[PDB]
Amino acid sequence: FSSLSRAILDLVQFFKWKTVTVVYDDSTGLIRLQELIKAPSRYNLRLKIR
Amino acid sequence: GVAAILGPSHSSSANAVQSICNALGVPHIQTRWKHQVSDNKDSFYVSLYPD
Repeated sequence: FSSLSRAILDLVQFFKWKTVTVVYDDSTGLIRLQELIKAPSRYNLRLKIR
Repeated sequence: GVAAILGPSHSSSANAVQSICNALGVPHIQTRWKHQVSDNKDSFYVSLYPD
């Protein structure tokens, strides 16, 4: 899911989103997505989680 | 033979310990926080650690 997160991030930026919500099932999805979860440091992305 | 084990302080083999304890019924006591597995139906464990 590491590289997957890179690809997802690419897709996000290609669409040029400026807000997004991530939703998971159980906290393991966090580990599953940590790379994307680290979006804001690099680009202008605000993401929230439920 | 004892009453119970005291868990090793790292989750990796901690899971082994726990799946052992409830498997053979001896209560297990853990100190270090482990990754709570959402559906581990084990019942012979507690943790004094601040959850």
